[PDB]
Amino acid sequence: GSDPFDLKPDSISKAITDRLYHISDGKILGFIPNQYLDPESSLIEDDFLLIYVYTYELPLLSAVFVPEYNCYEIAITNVAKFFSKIGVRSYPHSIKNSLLELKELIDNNRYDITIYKKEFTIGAAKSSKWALKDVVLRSALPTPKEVTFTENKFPLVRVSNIVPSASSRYYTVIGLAVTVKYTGGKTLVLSFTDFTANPKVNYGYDSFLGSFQERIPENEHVHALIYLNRVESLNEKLQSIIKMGLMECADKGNSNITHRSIIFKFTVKCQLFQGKLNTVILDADPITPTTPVTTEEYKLLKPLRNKIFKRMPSEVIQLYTLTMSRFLPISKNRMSENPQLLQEQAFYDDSIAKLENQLKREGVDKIEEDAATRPIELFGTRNPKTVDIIDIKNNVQMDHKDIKVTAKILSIFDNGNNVTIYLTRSGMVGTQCTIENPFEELLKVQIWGRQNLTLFFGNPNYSYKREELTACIGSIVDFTLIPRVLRVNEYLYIKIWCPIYATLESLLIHSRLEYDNDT
DNA sequence: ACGGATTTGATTAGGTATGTGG
Repeated sequence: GSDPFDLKPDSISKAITDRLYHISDGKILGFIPNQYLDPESSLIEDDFLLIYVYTYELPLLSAVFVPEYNCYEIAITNVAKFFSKIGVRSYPHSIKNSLLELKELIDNNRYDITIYKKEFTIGAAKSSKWALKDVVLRSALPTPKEVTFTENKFPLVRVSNIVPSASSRYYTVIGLAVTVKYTGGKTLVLSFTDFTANPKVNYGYDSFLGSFQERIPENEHVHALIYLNRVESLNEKLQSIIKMGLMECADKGNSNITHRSIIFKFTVKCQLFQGKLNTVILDADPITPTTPVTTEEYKLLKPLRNKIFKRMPSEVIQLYTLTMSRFLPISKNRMSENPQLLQEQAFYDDSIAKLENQLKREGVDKIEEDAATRPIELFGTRNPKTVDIIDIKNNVQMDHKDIKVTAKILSIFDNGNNVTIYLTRSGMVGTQCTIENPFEELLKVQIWGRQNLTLFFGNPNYSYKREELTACIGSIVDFTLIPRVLRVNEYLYIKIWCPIYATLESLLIHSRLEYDNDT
């Protein structure tokens, strides 16, 4: 029987059926579909979400990666479950937001990924691709020093352990925001609660949770003020979560905003003044199940969320589930039809970062000159070499020159914003076949961009007869290919191959002529 | 930028009902 091998992007011909293999400490570079390639809400179909994963043993050419050489292309077979496990929260309610969430996770985290060989059909051919079995977070952002330093002089505290004096004391409180009020004065009221009581705290104005029937006691409702010059920064941080400002939260005819379950890490200055506990919000950071937190912060955040959910009147939870989901990990459960609180939190704990820091420095414009969407011109290079499929796979670097290859067409696919063509060696019988080594025997070739697809179909409308699209299946064609590039993250690309002078028409008529010659 | 010596400093019921975009 077989012998050990090192897992590698090109090693799928060696993978055992139903064996699980492990990518340790992988960087997910990017994925497809994404905002650059599929603008609009292209519905993410199972098996058609693809991620690209680098491991740090693999070579680094540039910001253009090459699947099957220095990154894995990995099919996601159950998008719902992949999103749920990795920490994406908006699917299916919002494709756009889901992908944006996935971007934030992969840009900041490293993952242990379990993959396996999965059969897929190429017309009447079959081959193998990498599929994702599981994903476990391996490493996360380290605690920023600004957090470590600021909480050293603003220690974490429950409201009940705030001990005020004549002189200012500084603290960090994790709280539910309760009210926003402005009387046009010098400060803005953003009051908050812990459900934790303090004898110097006293604020009963609009002191309720969700509805008037669930009170917040006055010695739990911390009156707190923001200096006017600091409101706009807080406003813009919340706006990054709920796409609207602080004032706009108090929309129900009073100052209470608990129907939105907005949670902040408050950075506060406390001082007794004139008989009262005066609390000043010097900073506030929205805290979300996706916002990373230290373990110590979570000790306070977790019971906070538990009390909000348990004490919130049921009917308000029902009316505002989606709204509160911004901050509360609420889920819809099934046999019972009851919202439930999940335990879900992101925690704090170079090579690729510095490559895209270079690209952020220099032009995306240079690489964008090889975007697959850019109209494909004809005469870039003279005396193009004729080459095998294995040679093409090994080309690897953007030599920027045209290539010729003679290949059998296994299938052709209209994917809407691209045409995909699958090629194998010309010298095999029929198209019913199983390709055990896709790395050496299977080349996929694509056409992207309005101008290129218009030339391919002969129509600005992508109009075609379907039997003319697939007539070239089984024909052997002399292709000319150019390397082009597909954007998979803001500063990360993958390399692909695009055909030149290839039209539905030429492929169609060639196919008929070739049949007639053989017959 | 960066840090502290960090800007000021009020009421206590009860009505109505989202999500931030298909």
